[PDB]
Amino acid sequence: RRAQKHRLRELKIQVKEFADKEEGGDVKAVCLTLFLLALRARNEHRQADELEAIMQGRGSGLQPAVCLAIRVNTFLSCSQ
DNA sequence: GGTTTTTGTCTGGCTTCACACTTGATTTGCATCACTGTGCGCCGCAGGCCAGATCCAGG
Repeated sequence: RRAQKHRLRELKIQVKEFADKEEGGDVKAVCLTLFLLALRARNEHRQADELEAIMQGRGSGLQPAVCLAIRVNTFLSCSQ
């Protein structure tokens, strides 16, 4: 991670200086969207669907109201 | 009408994914069976062993 800062510590400046001009400065989703379109150019369409399902909390993860319904409706105590 | 956005196009060509079928060969889903519990209370009990108070009939 520290060397992924050391190798991208100029392109990181490029993406934060383009983020404020193109949309306004939203640093997460612009590189997310570049990663989606990079999978499009790399031609994986199911993998990007798993990506957006994760980033909507669907393909795994289990949004915590559903886990609450599972912990409640099967008589599971909190320790179990 | 401008201004930027929002979608459309191109054809040649690249990878990427679905399907044509079939016969087992699994794996996965769902009914089916005869039942459960929540429908009310209360306190010392049960089982057994033994020293000691009753007792009751024969000498």
